[PDB]
Amino acid sequence: PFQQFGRDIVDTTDAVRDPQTLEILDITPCSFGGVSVITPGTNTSNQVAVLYQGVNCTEVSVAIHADQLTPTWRVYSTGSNVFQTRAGCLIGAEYVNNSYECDIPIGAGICASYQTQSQSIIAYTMSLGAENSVA
Amino acid sequence: YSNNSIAIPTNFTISVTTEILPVSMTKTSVDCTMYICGDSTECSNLLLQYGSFCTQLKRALTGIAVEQDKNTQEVFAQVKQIYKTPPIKYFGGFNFSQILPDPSKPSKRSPIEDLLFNKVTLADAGFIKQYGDCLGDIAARDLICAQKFNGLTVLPPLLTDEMIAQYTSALLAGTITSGWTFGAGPALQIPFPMQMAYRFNGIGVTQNVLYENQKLIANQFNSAIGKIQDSLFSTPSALGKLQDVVNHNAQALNTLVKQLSSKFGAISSVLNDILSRLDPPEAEVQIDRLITGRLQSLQTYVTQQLIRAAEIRASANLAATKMSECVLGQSKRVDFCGKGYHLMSFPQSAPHGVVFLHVTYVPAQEKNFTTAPAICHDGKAHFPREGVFVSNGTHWFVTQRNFYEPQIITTDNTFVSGNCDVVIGIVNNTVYDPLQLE
Amino acid sequence: QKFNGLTVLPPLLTDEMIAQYTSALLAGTITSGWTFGAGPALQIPFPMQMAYRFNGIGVTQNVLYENQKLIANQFNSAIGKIQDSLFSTPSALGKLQD
Amino acid sequence: YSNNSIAIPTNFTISVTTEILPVSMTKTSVDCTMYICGDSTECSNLLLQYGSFCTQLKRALTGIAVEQDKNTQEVFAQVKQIYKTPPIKYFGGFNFSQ
Amino acid sequence: GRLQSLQTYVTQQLIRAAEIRASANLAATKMSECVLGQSKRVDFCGKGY
Ligand SMILES: *[C@@H]1O[C@H](CO)[C@@H](O[C@@H]2O[C@H](CO)[C@@H](O)[C@H](O)[C@@H]2O)[C@H](O)[C@H]1NC(C)=O
Ligand SMILES: *[C@@H]1O[C@H](CO)[C@@H](O[C@@H]2O[C@H](CO)[C@@H](O)[C@H](O)[C@@H]2O)[C@H](O)[C@H]1NC(C)=O
Ligand SMILES: *[C@@H]1O[C@H](CO)[C@@H](O[C@@H]2O[C@H](CO)[C@@H](O)[C@H](O)[C@@H]2O)[C@H](O)[C@H]1NC(C)=O
Ligand SMILES: *[C@@H]1O[C@H](CO)[C@@H](O[C@@H]2O[C@H](CO)[C@@H](O)[C@H](O)[C@@H]2O)[C@H](O)[C@H]1NC(C)=O
Ligand SMILES: *[C@@H]1O[C@H](CO)[C@@H](O[C@@H]2O[C@H](CO)[C@@H](O)[C@H](O)[C@@H]2O)[C@H](O)[C@H]1NC(C)=O
Ligand SMILES: *[C@@H]1O[C@H](CO)[C@@H](O[C@@H]2O[C@H](CO)[C@@H](O)[C@H](O)[C@@H]2O)[C@H](O)[C@H]1NC(C)=O
Repeated sequence: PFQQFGRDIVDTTDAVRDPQTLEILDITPCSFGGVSVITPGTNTSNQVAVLYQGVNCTEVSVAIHADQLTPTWRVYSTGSNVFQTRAGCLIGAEYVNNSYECDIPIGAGICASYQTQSQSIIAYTMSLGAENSVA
Repeated sequence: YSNNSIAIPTNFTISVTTEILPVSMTKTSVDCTMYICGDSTECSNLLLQYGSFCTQLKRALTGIAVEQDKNTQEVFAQVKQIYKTPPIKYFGGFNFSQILPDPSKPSKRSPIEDLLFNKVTLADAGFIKQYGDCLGDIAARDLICAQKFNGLTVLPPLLTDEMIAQYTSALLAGTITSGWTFGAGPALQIPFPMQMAYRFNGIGVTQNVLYENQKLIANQFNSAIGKIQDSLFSTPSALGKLQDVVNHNAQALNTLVKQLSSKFGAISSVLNDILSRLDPPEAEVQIDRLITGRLQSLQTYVTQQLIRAAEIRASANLAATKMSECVLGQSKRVDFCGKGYHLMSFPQSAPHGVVFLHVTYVPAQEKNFTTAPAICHDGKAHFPREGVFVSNGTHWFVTQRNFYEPQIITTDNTFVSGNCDVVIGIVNNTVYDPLQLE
Repeated sequence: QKFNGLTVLPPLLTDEMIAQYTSALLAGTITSGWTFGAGPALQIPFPMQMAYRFNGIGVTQNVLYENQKLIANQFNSAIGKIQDSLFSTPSALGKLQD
Repeated sequence: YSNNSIAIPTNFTISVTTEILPVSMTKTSVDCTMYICGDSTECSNLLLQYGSFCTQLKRALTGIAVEQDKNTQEVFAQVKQIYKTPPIKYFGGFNFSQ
Repeated sequence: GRLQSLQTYVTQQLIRAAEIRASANLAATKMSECVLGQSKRVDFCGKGY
């Protein structure tokens, strides 16, 4: 009953009690993360893929719908170019189940590369090598 | 020690040691503006007066992350071809299920690797997308949610835990199937008893000793593997290096967070209250003091991370060398791969590190009988081609340097070059030959 | 420095114990060759240990046993020259001094 | 260099060379309190306004000190047992008194 | 001023400690290789064989 504030180990405001209804509410960062632009050589093509690091990008999609994201630019999100990885989700690059060698490392065993479909950026799980069963 | 006394091990033991070596740490991508000025436009404008000052920090952190990825790649992706273990597992009676992957486990990791994973607790997972459950944490939010408030990100490693386990499994299958030939060229398969015989031959012990003791060697290896598994399970902390790395990174992040709450010699440590209770023209001094303090804290964190990254890169280079030498071969260098005469080493994936199972050949119960530098048969000095001139006590013998397998002194196992009057300690004895008898 | 709070802690291994460790290493390497570095210390007479080392570097044991006295004299002369060079040289320990 | 000419040494010399390597340095124990505010309660109070900085400094120095101790231990304490040279020092004509 | 000086000293001490740690690792490797055994690595432990 006497507690009004709320903190944690590193001395940051975590939860707050409602001063009007005597109820509790916890506080979370809004959408903090990091934008990394995946792109092939500009002499090859101009299409790019944007990776919003470390975010459940369904919330990124709803933020784009609300038009409240900090970056002014907006990549095309046609549904196919969304792939939720463990380092956020790639927007602008589709996912192919084929496994190739890494070209542009992303994280969590995902590498994007430019390939023919007629050119687009495709994300995939990296291939460690040609499997060779020893007799 | 004596003039003519030598001790030769009549027996031997196979001891498996464990080496803990960090290869990478958590990659961080701390942002300038979010940590320095919390969503304050004029504070960011004032920070812009410092020029490209925090771009150095961002570049350093990006280089650190790239260096961690390169360290992991160098340590684990030694072989560009993934080798799969044969469906059946009878390697001359040698247990390997403990170190080989277990297909029953969902992660396809060996029991040793799973014990190592469960014995290490990661403060910041990073590759979990913690957003979504940070607000549903019910209890007090952990370090991760608070870190996500002031410009702290933990990028996931390029190689997943399962991917590193797959690389380790490929290395293990290559080693136990093709010996060390897969570390130099094509994977030339060889039966495990033959590979063990050649590893024995590489440490100055003849090939026949393994085949004569094919059992009681596999049993010793299995017992050693089980003993080290139980030792790692019940030990207080045998993963001290990896635990220290994780704790250091997490606590450096914690100190970086805590430096925000410090006033840094100003009226307050909270930017919004400062700029609200004081008009910008007067509060600029407080803003500058806060910015200098926070920038100094970020500089200290970045420099500490750079030094720790240099140390981790040195450790990862050592781990890569250890892999390329002990794993893909048999290092003759002493104490590099375990204590004793090294035979093999088995990689085991660990959280932010690598684990080496150095299988070393160690001598055992020994007796000292007698030695002589040379044997004089007929006015000539005879020296052993391999080994020493041991003596039962009455009849001399030739035997291996590291195992007591006495042999009759013929003319083929010993070479003669001398005049019987130049060697200090030559002894009276008779040597036979398969030519004069017939 | 001490009065300004900038004190230095003494090492856990004192100089006497470090010298004892070096003496143990020397005794092991001169009475057991490399055996004490792998497992139990196996006694080996020093001429035979030198034969082991010669065979390791790739020359036969007879080249040692035929001129063991010459090798011992060369070893003694070399160690005496090492001591004399350490005496004469002012900055032979440049790395530690630096 | 010729097509069919090889040079082989008809003799040999045993030369011992000295190699010197630092193993550890002085373990410093700098403390913030005196060094920044020598006997000044107010100065210490304003030092607390800079956050957990001197805790980091003390931790780094303690890590350096234990690193020096572990460096010495790793370099020297490579043998569990302290071997002793035999009372009579005659190693086949070799001289180890130095 | 004193904080900047102390941070500079601690950073330089950390760099020197890393260098000394590398040298001590090299010394331990040399001990293990050419003291507890014979090192075939030429020009590693003394010039010559
Ligand atoms: C060498 O050492 C082995 C163990 O380190 C010995 O094996 C043992 O043999 C006993 C019987 O004597 C068994 O009861 C035991 O389970 C183990 O297998 C081995 O005998 C020994 N050999 C010699 C020649 O000493
Ligand atoms: C390799 O060693 C394994 C032990 O880690 C053996 O598995 C054992 O199987 C028995 C039942 O047969 C269990 O009771 C025991 O707990 C353990 O799981 C395995 O059989 C062995 N393989 C070979 C080929 O020897
Ligand atoms: C010298 O080395 C001999 C090895 O050929 C040992 O010979 C044995 O001697 C016993 C009698 O003690 C015989 O019964 C046996 O057949 C074998 O010939 C001999 O023991 C050994 N001498 C000593 C003193 O150990
Ligand atoms: C090894 O056996 C030789 C006999 O074949 C010994 O030679 C003898 O030498 C003595 C002089 O010392 C002569 O008087 C004798 O006729 C014989 O030639 C030789 O000494 C012996 N060596 C050892 C070390 O016992
Ligand atoms: C190999 O080199 C040795 C010294 O480097 C030579 O020893 C010398 O022997 C002479 C007497 O011949 C001594 O006067 C001198 O002090 C030194 O000890 C040795 O003779 C030589 N051998 C050959 C075959 O050249
Ligand atoms: C090993 O080498 C020592 C030299 O460092 C010898 O000591 C010498 O002893 C003589 C007296 O005999 C002194 O005059 C000289 O200054 C030096 O101290 C030592 O005798 C030698 N050992 C053997 C067994 O020869």
